[PDB]
Amino acid sequence: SLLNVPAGKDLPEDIYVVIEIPANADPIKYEIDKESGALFVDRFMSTAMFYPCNYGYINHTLSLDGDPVDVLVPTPYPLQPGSVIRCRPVGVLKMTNEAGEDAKLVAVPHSKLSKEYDHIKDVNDLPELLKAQIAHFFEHYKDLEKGKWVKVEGWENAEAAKAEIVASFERAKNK
Amino acid sequence: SLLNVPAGKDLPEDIYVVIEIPANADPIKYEIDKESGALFVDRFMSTAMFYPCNYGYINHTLSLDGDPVDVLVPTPYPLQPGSVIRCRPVGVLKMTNEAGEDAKLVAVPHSKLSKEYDHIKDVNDLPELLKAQIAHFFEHYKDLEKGKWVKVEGWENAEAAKAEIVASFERAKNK
Amino acid sequence: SLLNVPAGKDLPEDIYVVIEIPANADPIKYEIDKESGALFVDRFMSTAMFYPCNYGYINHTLSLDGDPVDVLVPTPYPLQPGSVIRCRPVGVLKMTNEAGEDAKLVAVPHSKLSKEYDHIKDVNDLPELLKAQIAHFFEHYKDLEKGKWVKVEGWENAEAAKAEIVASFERAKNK
Amino acid sequence: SLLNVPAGKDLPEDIYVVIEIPANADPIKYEIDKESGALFVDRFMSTAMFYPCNYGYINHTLSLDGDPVDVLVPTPYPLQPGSVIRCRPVGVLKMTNEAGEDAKLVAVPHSKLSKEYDHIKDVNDLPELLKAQIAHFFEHYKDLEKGKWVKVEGWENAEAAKAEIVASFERAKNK
Amino acid sequence: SLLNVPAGKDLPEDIYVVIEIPANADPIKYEIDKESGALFVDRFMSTAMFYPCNYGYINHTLSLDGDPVDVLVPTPYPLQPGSVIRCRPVGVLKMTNEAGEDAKLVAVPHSKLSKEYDHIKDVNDLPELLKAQIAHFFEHYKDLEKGKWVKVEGWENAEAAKAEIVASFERAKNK
Amino acid sequence: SLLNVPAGKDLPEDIYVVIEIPANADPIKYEIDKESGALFVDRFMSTAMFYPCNYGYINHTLSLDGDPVDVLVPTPYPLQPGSVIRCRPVGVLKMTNEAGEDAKLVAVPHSKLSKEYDHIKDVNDLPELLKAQIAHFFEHYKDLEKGKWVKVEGWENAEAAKAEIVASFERAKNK
Repeated sequence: SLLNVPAGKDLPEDIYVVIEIPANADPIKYEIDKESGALFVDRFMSTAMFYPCNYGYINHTLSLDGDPVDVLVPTPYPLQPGSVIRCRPVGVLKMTNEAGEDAKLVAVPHSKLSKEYDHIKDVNDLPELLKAQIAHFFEHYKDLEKGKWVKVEGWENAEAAKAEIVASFERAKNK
Repeated sequence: SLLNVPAGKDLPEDIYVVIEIPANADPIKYEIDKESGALFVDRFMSTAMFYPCNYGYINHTLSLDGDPVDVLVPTPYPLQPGSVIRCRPVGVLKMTNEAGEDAKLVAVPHSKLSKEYDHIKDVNDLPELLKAQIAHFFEHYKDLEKGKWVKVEGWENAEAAKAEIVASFERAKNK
Repeated sequence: SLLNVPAGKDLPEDIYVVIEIPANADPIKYEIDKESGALFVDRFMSTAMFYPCNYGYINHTLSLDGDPVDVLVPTPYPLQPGSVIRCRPVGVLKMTNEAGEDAKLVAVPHSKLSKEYDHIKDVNDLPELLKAQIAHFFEHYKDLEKGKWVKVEGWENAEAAKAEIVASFERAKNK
Repeated sequence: SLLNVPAGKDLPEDIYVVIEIPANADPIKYEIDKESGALFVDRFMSTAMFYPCNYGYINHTLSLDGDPVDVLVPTPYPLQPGSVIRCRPVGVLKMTNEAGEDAKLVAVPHSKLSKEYDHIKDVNDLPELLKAQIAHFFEHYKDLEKGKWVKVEGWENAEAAKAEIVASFERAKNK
Repeated sequence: SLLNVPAGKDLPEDIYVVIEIPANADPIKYEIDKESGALFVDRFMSTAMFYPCNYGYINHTLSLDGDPVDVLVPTPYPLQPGSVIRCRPVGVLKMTNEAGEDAKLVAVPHSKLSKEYDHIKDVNDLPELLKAQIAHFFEHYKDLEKGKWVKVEGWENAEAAKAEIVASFERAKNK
Repeated sequence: SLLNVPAGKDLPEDIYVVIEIPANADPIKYEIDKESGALFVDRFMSTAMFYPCNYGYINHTLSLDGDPVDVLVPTPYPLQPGSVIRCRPVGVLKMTNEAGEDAKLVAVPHSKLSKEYDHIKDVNDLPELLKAQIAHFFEHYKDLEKGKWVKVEGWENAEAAKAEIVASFERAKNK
């Protein structure tokens, strides 16, 4: 099952992200259910907005807000929902919604899948336009969602990204 | 697995439909296998016809013809094969093929995924064109299938739809 | 799971192929992981090339090179990653990479899915253009892959294809 | 403009078809307007049906029903609306709607675009399934169109197809 | 050419909209050039946003801001860039950018293309969600465009929509 | 028409490329016809290869081999056949086929469409992978084309690219 995917080969620099939502997809937000492992429809987003990158989670991790660390994963072509990609974390985008702190890591395909992301070691190496586009996306994608709201605190580095993976991996191994 | 998906949170008005065939897809008819839970090719349909809605089934249900209640689920964007959507039943389309009675429910996305279908409580609230299109589809999609044939008896209401879900859920819990 | 799919109903003439890569897809090479059964990204291919047919494997088989018999499966429309298709083997394309012998069978949809492939009994009945296109594909798709290289030895018949399925099925039942 | 496209290089065996509707497209019926040459929406078809082949017309031709000879053009990949393909006529499908006689030729890509259709010289060489699929399509695509109706008289040979191109080309050069 | 398309058959209730940008398309903003009639790239929008409807213009019209009346045209399936659709105006969305007043009409497919929009006579009959989605789109699609900015004044009725078509058609016939 | 598109606003650094083939498209090679301006099918390529970038030509230019300077134009999303993009030339890929010298320029979207390509001034600033992918493509896309063959001489700089645009623009204004 998707529930038995390792967190990574070598955490926190060598991790697996379970893809839930492909880059550039229609605006359906899917979630792996932690009970069945199946792909569930969470909602049909009301804005005319698309995820700017592939969107998923690291298995066996528990972020401060009670669920797995979310990850955005840029790729030359959109991935399949339910596929697992080997990645390297490179950066984190801090935000608050109406559940508190909810960081989104950014991680690039690992060098064994591809050499293309090898120049990207830290948050400053991501294209400006891509960072601006991502932030705008999480700023606005819920604008028409009555019970929901989001505030974007800003970008941090790969070491802040890694420390979140370790803290969330440890917290899953007790709680 | 897809085999451990509940029938619904609150049957028969609050159910889960396991998607097998997306709206507007190429004409490949897929089926979840009840042994592995994998998505199997059932056939390559010979007509130049597409499913007018997403097409799947309610798990843990057994309809008179020896398999799960089939459901059609209209959505603003096509869903992924193997995804689970939370829905409300709204209507039923009665038909006979060469296995007897084989109803197809129609159910709309539940209000928690979306407000868009909230005005649709019963069969009369579905667009005319959509009902006519669906009926035409099941009338004709097998026209070129030598061993197979279909007759479309007509539309019934949400209460007829719900009573089929309850009767099929009970029959799965003994047979 | 995909790990409990039978090898076929009646080997070697009646087999199941687990689809990993759809015909005409973006150039992402996916692999079912034999540990979780999930779909994993293996790499982002560097050539501007697409798989000319659907690409997968027969479960419960072990080819000389330490993994399941690979299969190419032509279909009127591209299949979904992780779907299982019932097929008949019709031919085999022999090649060496930097792991030795790595045949790729060709198999067509079985007559119960479709009548369209029924005229194809053996390797000579496949369109010339399709065989030439496939061979060119495996010749070149790795051209830009530093550690990797491929040589295409040529086409053999359905009986050579079947004997490989039997030898690989037997070898999985001991090793 | 599309209005200055020749009828063919060497009529009736070497012709140009102006594409209006791609194979496998959403069910929007487009028409080149003979006044502007622009692509106009003619209607949104109500059936869940797709054109089984690319659909267009031969320029400078006038069929008995007051407009250009319609052509269906099978191709390995769908064409762009408004593109011109060089073809060879191979067959004709006779029908009546509520304007009388309205044949649809079938023509395959000419050998200079492709060798793939070179084995198809006459109507008997087209796949059975394709002929059956096309006929079913024109039989039914208007079923839900109140003012409209279609009857399918059947298949004729390449020489009947060519004689229609010549008669329609001559009739355009007087009327 | 697209430059010789009439404004409508019977203005202002029966008009032609020249499509420039399909509903749900990648975020490339195209423009017909009034010199050649060709489709030109105007820019690659920086937001992760899609046009919620098809987007074009009425030919032979000049709006206060020095170019043709812009129109949004909802359709069951996305249209082709450069296609002409027959529509009925139903409503107008008023806004200011850094060129002043720049209304966008909404118009639905005319009854001869389709019966589906026949219930929509005025702005109040458009789905709420669709109006909210459109307004959000024009509010935000330029957020990352340095020299550009937009303010959304709100919705007006079909009679306000028609009077704009007449005033813009008259102004094109002198200026 | 597409025949009246200028060569550029300010040649050779500010040019218009007429798109013929979108990035990542099915393998149909289209050509604008210089007689009608329509999009013609030139052939259905036999390899399983896709154009790695959008592919078109500069109007009013005549390259040594008797037709317009060909251009490859990388873009965040694939363009429409027959659209015109404003670009800046950045590099040239020299090759011989069986008509002699047939350079392909590379040009990026001009800064007014987008800021994304602004860091790319010369051939060395294009991603390595992209240059390698393009060269591999023109090396191999004709491998199965009996009468045709291609040899790839290599990359030159923006000044070599510009001098070709000027020489080809001058040669069109006499010959």
